[PDB]
Amino acid sequence: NFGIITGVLSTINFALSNGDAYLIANPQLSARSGGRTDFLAGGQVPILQAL
Amino acid sequence: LATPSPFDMEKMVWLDVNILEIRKSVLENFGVDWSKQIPGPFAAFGKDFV
Repeated sequence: NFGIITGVLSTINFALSNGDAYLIANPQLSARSGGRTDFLAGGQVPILQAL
Repeated sequence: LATPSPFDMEKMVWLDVNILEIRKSVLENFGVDWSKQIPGPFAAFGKDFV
């Protein structure tokens, strides 16, 4: 018994994508000499952290 | 023989605090979303010589 059975397959691709992103953050603070000021504008998420 | 007062009358301070915030947002999603990956042509061959 001598012979062959074979073939080929293919796939066509024409994908095309673009992306842009802009951001400016302008926070402003006040503090006295020798002091300290902290500022947060955002949120908080819960995290599991145990000994 | 002099003695101090039980406490000293301090000055009282009034604090007025104002917090203001405004948020605005837009969201757009328009157009036609076509397929970008489709099957191509195929070919096969088979024979028995013996």
